[PDB]
Amino acid sequence: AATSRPERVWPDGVIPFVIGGNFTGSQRAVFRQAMRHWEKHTCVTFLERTDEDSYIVFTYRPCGCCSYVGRRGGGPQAISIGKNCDKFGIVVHELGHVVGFWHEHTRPDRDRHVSIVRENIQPGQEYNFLKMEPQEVESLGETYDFDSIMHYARNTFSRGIFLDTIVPKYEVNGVKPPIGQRTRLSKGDIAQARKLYKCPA
Ligand SMILES: COc1ccc(S(=O)(=O)N(Cc2ccc3c(c2)OCO3)[C@H](Cc2cccs2)C(=O)NO)cc1
Ligand SMILES: [Zn+2]
Ligand SMILES: [Zn+2]
Repeated sequence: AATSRPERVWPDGVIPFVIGGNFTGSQRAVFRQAMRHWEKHTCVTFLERTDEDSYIVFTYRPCGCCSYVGRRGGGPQAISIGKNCDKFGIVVHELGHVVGFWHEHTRPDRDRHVSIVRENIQPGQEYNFLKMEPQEVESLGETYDFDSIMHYARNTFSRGIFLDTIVPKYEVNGVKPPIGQRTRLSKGDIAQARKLYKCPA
């Protein structure tokens, strides 16, 4: 679900950042690990902010919606970390939003790939599952990525742990593909990010 908006691509892949106070050294290490992970697989770079108008601010706040997707023009944007959403994989995901990705399951073509089980969604949270409008996403010729760091789990925003809100429609290597990994950038995330930022081969 890569943004179609050219203004939302960070020029030259350069993303200035500020780490807010109140973070422990341990937490700051995770932020650096997450940023270096992006840097090591793509041409995106993170720079300590000096006088740039647009930059990201690691902010210590309760977990939940919402992040700005891509570069916000004319002011900073928060990347929010809380007690229960501070691990490497979650920060990598949030940096996915920063660079310009919406949630994978909201791709305009997602109905070919997953079913949404509406009756299992937490009332009021259905907006989490609405497709991006077709003009808001340019997938850059890349197929739907079940392994994406940006993909929800099977039971995200569900009425219960054992009730699925998202069910892949078909088998890959004999089984329905697992979704919602928060280990690392997928092969798909990297290929697509490289296209989005026009990274040198
Ligand atoms: C429409 O935009 C948003 C943006 C952010 C959020 S969120 O609540 O902050 N959250 C949803 C989430 C929780 C658990 C998950 C999941 C997605 O996938 C695997 O398991 C995550 C961050 C969090 C992790 C744990 C608690 S909150 C997210 O998508 N951030 O971008 C919700 C909606
Ligand atoms: Zn997210
Ligand atoms: Zn993708």
